[PDB]
Amino acid sequence: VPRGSHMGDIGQLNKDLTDLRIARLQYMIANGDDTAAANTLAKLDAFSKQQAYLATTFKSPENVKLLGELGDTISAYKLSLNKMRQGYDATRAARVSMDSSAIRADQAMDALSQEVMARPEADSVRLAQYQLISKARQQLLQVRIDVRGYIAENSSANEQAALRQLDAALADTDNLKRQLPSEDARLQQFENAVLAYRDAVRQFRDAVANITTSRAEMTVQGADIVKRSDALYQIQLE
Amino acid sequence: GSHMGDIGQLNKDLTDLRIARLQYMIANGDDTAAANTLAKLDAFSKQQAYLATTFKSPENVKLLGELGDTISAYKLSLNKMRQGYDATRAARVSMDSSAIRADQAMDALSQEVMARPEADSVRLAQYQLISKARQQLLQVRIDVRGYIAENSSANEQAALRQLDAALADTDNLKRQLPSEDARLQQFENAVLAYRDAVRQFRDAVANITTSRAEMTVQGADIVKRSDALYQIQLE
Repeated sequence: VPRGSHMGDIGQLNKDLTDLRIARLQYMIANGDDTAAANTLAKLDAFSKQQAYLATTFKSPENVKLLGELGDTISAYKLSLNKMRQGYDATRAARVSMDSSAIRADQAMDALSQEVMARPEADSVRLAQYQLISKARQQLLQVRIDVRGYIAENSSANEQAALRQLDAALADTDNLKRQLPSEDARLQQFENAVLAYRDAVRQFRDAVANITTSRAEMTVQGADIVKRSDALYQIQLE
Repeated sequence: GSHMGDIGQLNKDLTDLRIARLQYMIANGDDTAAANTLAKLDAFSKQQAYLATTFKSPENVKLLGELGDTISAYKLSLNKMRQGYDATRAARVSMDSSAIRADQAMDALSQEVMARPEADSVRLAQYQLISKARQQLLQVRIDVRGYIAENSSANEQAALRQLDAALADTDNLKRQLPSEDARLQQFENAVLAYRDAVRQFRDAVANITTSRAEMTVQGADIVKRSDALYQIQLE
């Protein structure tokens, strides 16, 4: 109620907003980690609290309505940010799942190779057998490398290359079952693991999509909160 | 109240610069994001210079001078970040080509062994060894890319360790298969070059982080000065 004071209240509102926008970008730079999640939620609530406070203090119909509009956009922001958090949780879960499925696949080919080599036979055929297994192993390590490339850089080109290469590995595994009919049980275990891996890569891809979507929404909500704040500020200054 | 208006533009411009520089890192140092950030910096700097010809008060022109000085430091720290992103980029292109060099060398070597009508038990023992080293390096590539995606000390150190273990096992396999020093030396040389590149990447990541810490601090400094310019005009 001091002269000039509401103008300062809005000054604080604007700083809190800037602090939120910066924190949210920092959160993405931190690859959505929990600590930066916590900081971002904090800045959001600080801004939310200021909006609520001023919603009590500002008297004029035009200002209270603007603060109300700000409140609605803050509500939407919270939801969008929640969606981004869920997306980061999902990318993390997909990565854990990709790692675990990768290990299963490797352990199965470990037993495929052993069982296959340790049965007595001609060394001409056993050298040919090992070329097949070796080819399969190296192929799947290349696939992980493509996927890791995609994890580091989220482009549609990295995505599609990893998916295509994964599909080629699954085609080749079905083909190895034909050339190693004794291990058809061991090979399907390998295949099941690689299929589970593909499922996880797909879940990772879908969650990246959700993170980018929520990002675009907060960007829009930001511009709208900025606009309304500017209007509040102009009423006071003038 | 027009001077108040000028400052508002300055402040709005600062915020736009900070958002821009953060977007640039999220974009992984993209040349396109880099152009946007340089553009936001130019706009802020132009506004500082415009006001330095406009504000007449010694108090204010001095503050604008100080603002300018911090803008000069920001431009240099921003330049250092750009050089760092360029460096991580070159290091990645280098790791890729070195990796392909190493694998091709081993693939030709294995074609060399399979081409020979040596006893198949000898051919096999050789092929298992070669294959195992090829795969060892693929797993290092997987650790390194893990590190490229998440730059943590944990990932860095694990990548370096596993890479030094591949190099140790490579020197050992050179003595185990003296029949090829030549081919194995090609491999080892490419793997050593790969290591050089991973180290270069690590060092550039560090420089990016350092430049970031610097602009973070310059930003806060620009805010104090810009806040003080604003309060003088509140009057």
